[PDB]
Amino acid sequence: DCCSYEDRREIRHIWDDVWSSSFTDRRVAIVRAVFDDLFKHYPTSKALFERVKIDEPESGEFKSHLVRVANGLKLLINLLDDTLVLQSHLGHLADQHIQRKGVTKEYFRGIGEAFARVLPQVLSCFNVDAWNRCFHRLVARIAKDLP
Amino acid sequence: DCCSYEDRREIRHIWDDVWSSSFTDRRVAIVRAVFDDLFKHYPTSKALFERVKIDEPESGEFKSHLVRVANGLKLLINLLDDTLVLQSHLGHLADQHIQRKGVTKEYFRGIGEAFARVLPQVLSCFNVDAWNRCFHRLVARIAKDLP
Amino acid sequence: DCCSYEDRREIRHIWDDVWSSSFTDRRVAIVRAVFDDLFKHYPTSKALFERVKIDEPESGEFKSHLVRVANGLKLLINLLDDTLVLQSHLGHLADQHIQRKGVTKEYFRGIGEAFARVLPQVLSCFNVDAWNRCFHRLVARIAKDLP
Amino acid sequence: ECLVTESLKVKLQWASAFGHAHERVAFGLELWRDIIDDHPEIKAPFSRVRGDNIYSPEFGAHSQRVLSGLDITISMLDTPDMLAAQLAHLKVQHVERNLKPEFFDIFLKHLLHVLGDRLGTHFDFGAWHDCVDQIIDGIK
Amino acid sequence: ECLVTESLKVKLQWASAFGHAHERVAFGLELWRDIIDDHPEIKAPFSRVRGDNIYSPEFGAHSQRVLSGLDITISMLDTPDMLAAQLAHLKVQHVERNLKPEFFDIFLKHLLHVLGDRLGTHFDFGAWHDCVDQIIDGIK
Amino acid sequence: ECLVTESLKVKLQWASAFGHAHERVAFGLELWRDIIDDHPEIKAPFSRVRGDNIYSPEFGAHSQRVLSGLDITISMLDTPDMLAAQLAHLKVQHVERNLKPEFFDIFLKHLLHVLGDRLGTHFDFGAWHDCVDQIIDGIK
Amino acid sequence: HEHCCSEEDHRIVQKQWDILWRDTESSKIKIGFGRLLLTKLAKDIPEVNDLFKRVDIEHAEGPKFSAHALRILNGLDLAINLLDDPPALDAALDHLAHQHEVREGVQKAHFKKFGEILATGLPQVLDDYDALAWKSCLKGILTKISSRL
Amino acid sequence: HEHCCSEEDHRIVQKQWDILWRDTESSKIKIGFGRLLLTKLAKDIPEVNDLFKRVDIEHAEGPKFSAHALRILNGLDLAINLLDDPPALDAALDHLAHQHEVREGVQKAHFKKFGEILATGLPQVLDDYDALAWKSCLKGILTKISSRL
Amino acid sequence: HEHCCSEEDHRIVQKQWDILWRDTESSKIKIGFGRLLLTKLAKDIPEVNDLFKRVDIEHAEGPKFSAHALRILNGLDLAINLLDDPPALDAALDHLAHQHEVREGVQKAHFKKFGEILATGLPQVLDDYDALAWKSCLKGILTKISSRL
Amino acid sequence: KKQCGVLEGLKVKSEWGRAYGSGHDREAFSQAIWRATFAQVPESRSLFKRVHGDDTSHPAFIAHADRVLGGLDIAISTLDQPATLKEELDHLQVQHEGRKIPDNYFDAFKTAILHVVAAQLGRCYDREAWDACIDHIEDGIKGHH
Amino acid sequence: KKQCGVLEGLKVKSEWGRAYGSGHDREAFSQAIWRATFAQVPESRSLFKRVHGDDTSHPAFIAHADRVLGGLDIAISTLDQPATLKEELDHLQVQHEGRKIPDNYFDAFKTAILHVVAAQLGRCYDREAWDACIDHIEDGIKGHH
Amino acid sequence: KKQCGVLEGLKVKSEWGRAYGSGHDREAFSQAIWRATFAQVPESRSLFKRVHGDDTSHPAFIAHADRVLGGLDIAISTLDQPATLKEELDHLQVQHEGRKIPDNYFDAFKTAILHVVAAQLGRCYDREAWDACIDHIEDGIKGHH
Ligand code: HEM
Ligand code: HEM
Ligand code: HEM
Ligand code: HEM
Ligand code: HEM
Ligand code: HEM
Ligand code: HEM
Repeated sequence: DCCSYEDRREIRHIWDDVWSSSFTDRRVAIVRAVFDDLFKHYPTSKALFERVKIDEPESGEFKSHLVRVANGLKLLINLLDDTLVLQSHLGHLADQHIQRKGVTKEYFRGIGEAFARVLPQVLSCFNVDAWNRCFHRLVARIAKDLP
Repeated sequence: DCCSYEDRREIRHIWDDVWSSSFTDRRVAIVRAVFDDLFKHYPTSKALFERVKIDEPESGEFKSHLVRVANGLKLLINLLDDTLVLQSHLGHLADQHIQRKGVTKEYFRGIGEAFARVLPQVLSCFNVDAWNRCFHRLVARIAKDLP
Repeated sequence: DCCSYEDRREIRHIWDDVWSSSFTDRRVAIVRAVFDDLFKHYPTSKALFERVKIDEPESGEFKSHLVRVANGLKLLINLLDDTLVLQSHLGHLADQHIQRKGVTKEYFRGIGEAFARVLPQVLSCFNVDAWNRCFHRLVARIAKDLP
Repeated sequence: ECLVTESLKVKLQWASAFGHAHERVAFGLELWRDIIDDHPEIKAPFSRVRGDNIYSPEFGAHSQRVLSGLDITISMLDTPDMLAAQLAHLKVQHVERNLKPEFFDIFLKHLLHVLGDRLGTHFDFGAWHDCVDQIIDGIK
Repeated sequence: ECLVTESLKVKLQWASAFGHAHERVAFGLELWRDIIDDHPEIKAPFSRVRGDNIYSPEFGAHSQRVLSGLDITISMLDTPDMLAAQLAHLKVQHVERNLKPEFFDIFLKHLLHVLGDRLGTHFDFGAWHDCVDQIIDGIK
Repeated sequence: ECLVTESLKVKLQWASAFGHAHERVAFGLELWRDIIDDHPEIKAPFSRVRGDNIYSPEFGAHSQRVLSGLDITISMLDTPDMLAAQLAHLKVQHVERNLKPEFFDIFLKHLLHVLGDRLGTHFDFGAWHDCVDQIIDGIK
Repeated sequence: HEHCCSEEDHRIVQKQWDILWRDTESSKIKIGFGRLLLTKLAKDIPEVNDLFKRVDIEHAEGPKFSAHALRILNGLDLAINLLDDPPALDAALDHLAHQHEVREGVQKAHFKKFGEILATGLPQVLDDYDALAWKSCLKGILTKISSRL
Repeated sequence: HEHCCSEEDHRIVQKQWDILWRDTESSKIKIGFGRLLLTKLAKDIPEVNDLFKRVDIEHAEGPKFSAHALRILNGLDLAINLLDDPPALDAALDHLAHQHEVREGVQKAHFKKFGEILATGLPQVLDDYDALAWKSCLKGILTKISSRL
Repeated sequence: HEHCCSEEDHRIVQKQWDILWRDTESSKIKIGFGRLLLTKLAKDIPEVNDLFKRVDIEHAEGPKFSAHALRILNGLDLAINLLDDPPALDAALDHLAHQHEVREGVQKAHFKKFGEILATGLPQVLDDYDALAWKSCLKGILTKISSRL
Repeated sequence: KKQCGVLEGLKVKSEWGRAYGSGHDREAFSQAIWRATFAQVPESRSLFKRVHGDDTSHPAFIAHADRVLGGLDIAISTLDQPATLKEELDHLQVQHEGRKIPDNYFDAFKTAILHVVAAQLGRCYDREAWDACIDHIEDGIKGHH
Repeated sequence: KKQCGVLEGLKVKSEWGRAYGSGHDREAFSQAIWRATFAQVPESRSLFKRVHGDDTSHPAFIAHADRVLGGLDIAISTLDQPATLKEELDHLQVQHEGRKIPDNYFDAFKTAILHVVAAQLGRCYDREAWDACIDHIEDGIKGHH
Repeated sequence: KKQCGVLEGLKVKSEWGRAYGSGHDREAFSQAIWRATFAQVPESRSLFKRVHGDDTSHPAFIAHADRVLGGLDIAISTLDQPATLKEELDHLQVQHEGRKIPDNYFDAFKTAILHVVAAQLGRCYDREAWDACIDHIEDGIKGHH
């Protein structure tokens, strides 16, 4: 259950296919689906997003937030090969979430389940196992002091 | 009668052989021969070159004029692969000749005929057809507003 | 007895093996052995090194003197392919030795013999002939005005 | 003023120049080195991210965070609703720090310079300038 | 003072550093970017040729005209009669613009620097400096 | 303050960046071109070694001597007795020349810059800075 | 005339064109670019706005004109993608010619203007652009589409 | 757990480790680095000083502790060089495990700290360091050596 | 084989010399360089001016001296181009040897000076110059031509 | 078995992108689909006499086949933009109304698309997602349920 | 015939560096030495029963063999640091004292080392230098003259 | 058929450069010309007895042939410098006056040069320009019309 070098390389290939275009449509919609999944399984999490306007899901402030998450994840994937920079940034992402009261270890487990349910729907020949292994390793660090 | 990509490439190889040495002798002599041809077929054109001293054809002012023409042509050839720069520069060369009252389309037809007669005498395996296509295209733009 | 291009290239290969680590231990010991050899064959030369404290052979000022010689030789080897720089620098090295009265052509012959006898003991497959040929050429110049 | 073709040009050119994993890292470092070289005062606000050592993993992370930010804004040049919100968000992150607005101009001079090296003579300076200028104004 | 060996050296080294089609275009751009980076006043006289955007085709055309000009003078280093005439001609073309004579000095400084990059340690700085200096003086 | 790990990092990284035959010559030229470009006063003390022409064999020789000297000190970072003696020896060789102590700071600034180019994002800036700073101080 | 949109010419065009679809939101690019081209055409020749009444050019951002923008962009894409098969291309350009023939008001002058607008706009999006190759290839395509007008 | 210190993981570790012996004065490097690690270990857990009384940690620079610094570094070098041969590795780590088992005071807590010190230290000497691959591989090794504790 | 103007030596010399004739106005280069060399020779050893009276060194730029400069330069070109064929080189250098032998005044000392002038001037035209290879190859050639003096 | 929702529309767009290709690959891709259709419903061939359907290598048939995939391309590319898609599908429906095309044929064509795409991408394709999305596109061209 | 002095210690250090290798090469090297030892004194094998000496491919034996070369490595690497070498050789001596290892064996071992190294390095090795330095290392392990 | 004018001299200078080559190619080239000469006028061979004309592989003969092409190289290179050419041609004429060389021989030599050059460059040469310029050069060596 450790994120191997092979896993990390496997994820790099996968990632080229979800994160295509330099337009936002694809990366708004996937992350939107991931969150819909999150809110379906942990509905109390929906309240953490009022400041970015979930109440107006097509608002632009909400869509830009979706893109920020997308790019955040894209940053993480593109760091899977610079492990010391990764280690450092992971701490930064952790501090951003610690500073949002209500964000818990459970919700991060839930976003994990959301990605594993959704990603296989956007691309085929997806190696969900490698993905989960690395995603859990990333989430482990981000959520270390959250609950 | 368009100047194809193959033609432009053909002209590059041709041009390596005429435009050798970083000495002026060869490029003084070829261009001198081109103009002798022009003057033989369009004698009234000779009157346009008094300021650069045709009257003293070994003068240095006239020889430098011949090199400027040589290098102008060298510039055009070396722009055959940078078509937007080429397009812009071509107008510049046009303006220099429009400010010379007396320069006509007919004379540019003549210099074309002169190159076609002279080049095949300075190098063998010369593709005169490819040369003519491209040289006409160049001259067409240079002499657009000349007549 | 000229230093050929093949000899110079041979010496480069040799040199990678004597001049390893970026620690001084190895390049202290080899040059110390070279000097021990010199002092055995030309004992009066030993008096030229009182300023760098031979009397205290482990002093650090003497050990650093040994490294300066080591690096001076490394300098020469690494110039064997920049012959004009080499020529210039060789004079510089000559001038440094001319300013030490007592340094003779004979002692420089001796250091050549010392290297020839010592290098084969620190590495096998050492081309002593190629080494001597080039070392003699280098020495010839360093000691031109010494005697 | 960044019209349709220029935004499109910037996106396409950014795709090449940005690169991927470690290609990003080297880009970001080269940029900040150029900037801090030209203007040592800029290290002061980077106190928390080790601006004194741009080769450290802490600054490497900040650098990556920045390029990822540039990347969001470039991908949003054609969606004004989102661009407005995102630029607002970025401004918030810069606004309580003694940042002279001209720091961002220096940032642009150097971004264009480094992008110039990467893309060469094909570099659409006109487009980049118009386009990124807008992103800078929204943060500045 | 450019003797016979030096002019020959410059001719030869120029042949390599100059290059051909696109290699010339990239050389020229790198040159002017360096110059205008170091002295932004120099954009002012380049107003008619888009000096504000050296990546434009208008300025690329101007750039190419300059290198082709340098080419003429380098190739005339051994014919004083022709060189005198060409330098006079180039001077006419520069004389009515508010060009400070030091502009050409800055030009030479950067020409030598960019040439250095292309040619490396083999670059005959002495020969170049002597040789092009005379050219610069004839136009200055 | 160069601990054991840092001196070792510098040793290892020097081995790569330094190179061998002609690689060193190119390194030295790039370094001194950068320095002298930035601070043309530094040519004055180089009167005897043709500082006016860094591409000359005379300056190349000087340049090689310098790098070889740097090499000696780097290889001595772990032997204080030797380092002390060597730095004293080097100081003797600079003391009687009108060298502002800041010359060595400029040298360092450019050394770390060129080293950064050669080594990339792996350059242990912190280790180098610490380690060579000490060397600089001993000669300064 | 074998030197007009030659073998290498059309190969250059196809390579340079392909570059626009490196990424997956090609529709976005097609619509933006096509919309820009026709909008510019309507600006320079006002009568064109009437010609595109059926497709609601009045609301260039609307679904109607978006679909149209795609249809035209895919038309040009079709021609470019068939440049390496002259007889198939001719069949396709003939079909396009008929499609423009049955439209009243559409004239050869419009196709000349479009070609200019097109030669200007392509380099603004493609950072690799052989003006000469594109010009000869676009002319052949534009002429065949407007021969029936 | 075939993804903990995987094939490529240990191959990365071996390649990166190897760079440290690019040169011949490896003993100098081994002694320096080994001494540093254990010195740091004792600093953090003072009881460790007693554990190394026999190897004269008191005079870290002395020939006694120097030899020991080499013994441990080669111990770690042995494990790394056997990563590509799991059963041989296990035999090797089991042997080390006994050697520490027979030392009173040495505990798992010590090996956890050492792992940390080692993770911090390695990148200070290797300019190419996969933190993830080293972490998983070092854990496997450190755990096997400390199980009999 | 054998270390003086060795195999690689003469190959370095030939490659480096060849650079001079990259361009077609090689007469211009041969005349300029040869004139420079002999002129410098006469400057250093004034008696040399007398040796070249028959070729009008008095008018260095003249057609007489020019032809001669081509002649010597082609003589040196001949030797260099025969370096990869030692016995043909010897025949050529021996022929040159005879030709100088029949000129009274021409002496070994002149050829030693020429070698120095040649060593100084060559790097001034060639930006790639192995001083060691040229030195040994030039020496063999100059010695052979001047042996009959 | 699956509806052409957001995620399946997404996947089909990408996979279509990868399979569609350009130049000679695209011509081959177009022919492979029409041959697969004809193999399943040889009756349909008679519909394409005007466009030389008798010979799938004929340049007029290549043009027609590229034109078809041109239209399909628009539809797939706008799966995530329903208003634009509806507009395109209406345009296609108008071009097909009057022609006697039984469901039987749209059905074979869909099977062909899926068969050729599956070959084009090997494993990396989702058949149910393609099936749902081609269905949705064909519904709009038929005008039928 | 030659003493383990500065120069010969320096040589052996380099040549060991080159022969020793890593990973699979090191395992093979480790094995080659023991097999040559056993080929010369098959008697000695009985001492290694606790470490599967009967089978030189057994993992437990590889570990042992690598462990041996591990000790040899420390010794060779500190030939130039007498005090450290002494401390290492004493540690080893303590681990061999008690065992019945006749000179006969150390002698065969030395011959194996030299044999396998000469193979690894071809020409580029000095038999006399190695012989001296291995002798010197072995004296400290035996404790005997 | 054509005179050695400015343009023909220009062409011959370039084609000579390309055909002349260097190193082993130049030797082979030198020999090809002399063999072609001898094949055409075998009588002429006897003139070269002092320089081993009986064996064209002999080093003394190569040297001689390289020497001849060296003279020709000077002449061709200065076709554009009449004053210099004349001076070279006079030098050569002095070296040939005395020797009994019939026009017949200069004639075969010219044919041989043209023949070998034609082969060296394949299509890319102008026989009429070469013929004219070699004639011009030979007129100065003969001293005859
Ligand atoms: C292959 C040869 C040699 C090299 C590369 C060499 C190199 C050097 C170098 C780099 C220095 C330091 C100069 C400075 O920075 O002050 C030096 C100093 C010196 N060398 Fe040599 N050397 C060589 C042979 C000799 C020989 C044969 C002798 C005579 C026995 C000699 C006697 C000295 C002396 C007396 C000093 C000055 C010591 C002092 O007072 O600091 N060297 N040498
Ligand atoms: C490079 C060129 C062009 C291509 C490839 C092209 C292609 C097309 C295509 C594929 C259609 C839709 C046909 C259909 O399926 O019904 C179309 C429609 C049309 N085109 Fe073009 N076209 C081009 C240039 C122009 C220009 C210059 C005009 C200007 C008068 C023009 C005017 C129209 C009009 C008026 C329609 C009908 C719009 C409607 O009501 O649906 N086209 N064109
Ligand atoms: C990565 C890990 C380690 C390796 C590879 C390692 C290896 C070794 C080796 C090869 C020896 C010498 C065995 C012999 O007698 O021949 C040794 C001894 C020892 N080790 Fe470790 N060790 C490691 C970590 C530690 C740690 C974390 C501790 C802290 C409690 C430790 C405490 C000792 C002690 C106390 C001795 C005995 C020292 C003595 O000779 O008195 N080791 N170890
Ligand atoms: C590397 C060297 C040299 C080469 C290859 C060389 C070659 C030649 C050649 C090919 C000729 C013309 C032979 C003929 O066709 O009659 C010549 C003539 C001559 N050379 Fe040299 N030469 C060399 C160096 C010198 C030097 C150093 C001297 C100075 C003493 C010298 C003095 C002469 C003289 C006096 C003539 C006769 C000039 C005349 O025609 O009156 N040469 N040499
Ligand atoms: C899902 C798919 C389909 C798409 C996207 C599609 C698209 C098209 C397009 C773009 C045209 C050309 C319109 C024009 O420019 O004139 C076309 C024509 C046509 N289609 Fe389809 N079509 C589809 C399915 C079918 C099926 C299943 C059939 C019957 C087997 C069919 C029969 C025809 C016929 C007969 C023509 C006219 C050919 C001609 O010009 O003579 N289509 N279709
Ligand atoms: C030059 C040589 C030698 C070196 C450097 C050497 C080194 C070692 C080392 C490092 C160990 C493992 C210590 C431990 O962790 O338990 C070892 C164990 C041993 N050695 Fe040696 N040794 C050498 C020669 C020999 C010879 C010649 C023999 C007799 C044939 C021998 C017999 C043993 C035995 C029997 C063991 C114990 C195996 C076991 O654990 O069951 N050694 N030696
Ligand atoms: C276009 C033509 C020719 C050129 C450029 C030419 C040039 C030369 C040159 C440069 C030499 C050497 C002078 C020296 O250094 O001693 C030479 C020698 C000679 N040439 Fe020619 N030559 C030409 C044609 C001929 C022809 C056609 C013949 C008669 C078949 C001929 C017969 C000789 C002989 C007999 C020698 C002297 C051989 C010896 O040294 O024993 N040449 N020529």
